[PDB]
Amino acid sequence: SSAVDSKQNRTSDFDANWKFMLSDSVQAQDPAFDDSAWQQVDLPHDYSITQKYSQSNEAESAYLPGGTGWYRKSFTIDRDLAGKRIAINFDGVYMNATVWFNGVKLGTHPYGYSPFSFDLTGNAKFGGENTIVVKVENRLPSSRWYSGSGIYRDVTLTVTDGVHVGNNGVAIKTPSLATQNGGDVTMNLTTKVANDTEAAANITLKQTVFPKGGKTDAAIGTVTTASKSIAAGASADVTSTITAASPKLWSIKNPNLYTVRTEVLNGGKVLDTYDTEYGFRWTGFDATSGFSLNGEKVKLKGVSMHHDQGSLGAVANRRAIERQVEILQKMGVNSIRTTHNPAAKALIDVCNEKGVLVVEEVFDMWNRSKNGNTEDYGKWFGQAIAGDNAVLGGDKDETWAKFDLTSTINRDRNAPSVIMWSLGNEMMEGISGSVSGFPATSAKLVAWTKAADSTRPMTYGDNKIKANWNESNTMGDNLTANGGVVGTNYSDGANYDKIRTTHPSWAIYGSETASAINSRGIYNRTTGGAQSSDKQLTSYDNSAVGWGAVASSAWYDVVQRDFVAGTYVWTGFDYLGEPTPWNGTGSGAVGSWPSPKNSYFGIVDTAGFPKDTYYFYQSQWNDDVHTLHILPAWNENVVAKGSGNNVPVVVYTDAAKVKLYFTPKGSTEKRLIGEKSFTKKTTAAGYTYQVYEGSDKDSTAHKNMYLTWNVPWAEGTISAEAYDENNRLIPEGSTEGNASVTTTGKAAKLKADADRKTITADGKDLSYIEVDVTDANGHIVPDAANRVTFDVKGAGKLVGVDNGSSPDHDSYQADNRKAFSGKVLAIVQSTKEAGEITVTAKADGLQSSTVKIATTAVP
Ligand SMILES: [Ca+2]
Ligand SMILES: [Ca+2]
Repeated sequence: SSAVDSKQNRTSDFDANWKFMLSDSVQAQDPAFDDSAWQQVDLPHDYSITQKYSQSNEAESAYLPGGTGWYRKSFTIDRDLAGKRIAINFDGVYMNATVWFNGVKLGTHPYGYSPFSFDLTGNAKFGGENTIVVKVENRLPSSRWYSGSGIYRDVTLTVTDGVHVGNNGVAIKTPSLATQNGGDVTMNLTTKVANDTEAAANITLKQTVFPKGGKTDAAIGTVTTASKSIAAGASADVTSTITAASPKLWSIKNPNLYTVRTEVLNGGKVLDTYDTEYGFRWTGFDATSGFSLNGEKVKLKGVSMHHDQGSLGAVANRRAIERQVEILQKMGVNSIRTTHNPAAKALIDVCNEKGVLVVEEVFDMWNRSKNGNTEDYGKWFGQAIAGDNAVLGGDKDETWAKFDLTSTINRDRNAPSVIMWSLGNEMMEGISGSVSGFPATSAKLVAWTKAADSTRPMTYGDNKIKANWNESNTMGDNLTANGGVVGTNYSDGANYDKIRTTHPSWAIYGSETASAINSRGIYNRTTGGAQSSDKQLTSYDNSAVGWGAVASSAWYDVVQRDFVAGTYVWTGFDYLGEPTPWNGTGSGAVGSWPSPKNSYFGIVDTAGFPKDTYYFYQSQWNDDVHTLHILPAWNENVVAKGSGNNVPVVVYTDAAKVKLYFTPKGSTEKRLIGEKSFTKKTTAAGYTYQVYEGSDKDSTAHKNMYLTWNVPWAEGTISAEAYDENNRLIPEGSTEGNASVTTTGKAAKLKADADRKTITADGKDLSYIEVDVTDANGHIVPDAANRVTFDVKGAGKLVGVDNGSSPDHDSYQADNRKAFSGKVLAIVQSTKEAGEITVTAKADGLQSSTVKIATTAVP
């Protein structure tokens, strides 16, 4: 049905018009197979997210099954592509993929998170029908979190001349950028050029550096290489040097991007044009003062993020990924750790574009499986690639670990947002057997990485450093000896200091921190940290796992110490699976079924709705915004009254002074409860933070990074006024967060809002419709759980509904879902023809709400 011709881009979108079927028995690799009855889907696609929860599955992977899925796509290849090279590129398939083309088996790929490709040229039927087939075998159990199943990332097709730049074939280095910044910058490039024709070729390269999206006349540097002869069927590595004239640096505030264009010439005619995205920047990790970007000290205010996208499952939709980054940026995040596996390229694209530093992790476990997951990557880590396996992307001369590592580095080596390669996470946690071989495995991975990309330091997240394991010491030394950075998981202040004293050569950071566990909007108790009867957790920041720490504690220990370059809070968003403290590593329901099925670690829930601690972090991290946030909500049936009718009231703010007022119900006269002022601390490197040092300060130091009042319960409004350092009042309404909580009536109406009122009509783009359950005056009912039904009309489709509630087993693909803590989310996707999307949210006894979304055709 689809068509491939000579007028398409060198690399083109191949997502459309696939056939899919779930089956553990069918054998559909033959072109003549009858798939006319199969379901038609556009990639990316997750076939785990549509199946039912089952008690016989595992809690850590969200009780959802995997299974064997088949993808088939029939397409014509035009006559005029004969003599051209064709390859198919997968950015990710989870997992155990097998690829046939026209009935011929090309190879396999085990790992579910690394990119790979296959050459199709040798089996292509030029001027005829062709059939690509992908078998996906996600056998449970393979994951400590929800993985999803299928082709959950973009697929592309690459068509080139016989002489062409190789796949991911250009490497860029600027080794003297730190001292050349502002003048001429030396660029050293290495380009892989393949000659896949029957004749020798004498090729030259013309390479040009110019602003992304601009014209070549705005170039700041160019080189043409001397002619190099490349025999038929051979390849050459062509080195070149470009002097770039005062390039604009890439930074968090100004992520300036450039296109580095390579043209392959033979006989004066351009045979192939290959572009790579680039940014000029350098980093540094100092053992005493931490991280710097472009010579400026910067604190790594980071979060860990799993790959899935909430109700969409594992599908790496670009808008969903971008919305995650946007919400994190508003919190003050400047860095993401891709725990614990390579990101989708789309995430790398967004971070390049938006100015977010990426610590890209490649592996969770190494050669030993975790948590009884007999099908995880540890089964493949140390195995070799079969001689008849034509899979492409990385080095094939050793093990899958080396393949998937180098394949990820090859894809992202030029991305300015990527600052570190993380080689593993808690590699010796949750396993069986001796750990004595792990230093040598670590040193092996370090050697591969240094040879694959010398420009970035490598790292990992080790939680055994705080246990002072001999192996962790040996591995941290080898990291340091190779220019790497040591990441410690779940250290506290005392252990940070112990590392600094015991291993003074190490540059360290908190690779995984906090792991606080909270639900959104739960206030009838201030305690947590363990299973409850209502399958939810308090929203107060008094709840964390036994090996973790509350948010204020894990940040207080980091912000004080300049030698702790930063933190990667677990996690920025909730993710499916690992529903700790209702977690389960084997099969069976945890607690009363239906059991919690997604995480509680997230600062933001799966639907993108922030929890209260979001604004604590925002008060600590976001220097472009003022925060003023109050918890709890002020309804009697949701507050936690200690005897005396006192409710603990917490204020998250970056202001210098806060005055707390109470206005009795229907009074319009506010009465002052009291004021508190923060003390400004300044570290040796120049970082600043605020702590409360009043006479009534909390006995626990880190809890003084915010403000607490005891307020007797009474119907009305709790409001707050913020003042800056000069005592000028911070204007009301200009702060982020709830500066006032009011006793609400019962639910009366719905309030729907599309985050983007116009989206692209490409069948991919999304609009997120946040719906609130409010009373007659528009106040969100804090505990409302009304079932909301979504009617979607026009040039769009409902693709997900969500509320973030872990024990809610209602289908993500239904048109209805209960609200949780007053909110529910609908996700609509455009079609491929412009028009209008009409979405109506309704519920029994409530006033409906309607949003309209325009969709614009692709230019
Ligand atoms: Ca398991
Ligand atoms: Ca601020």
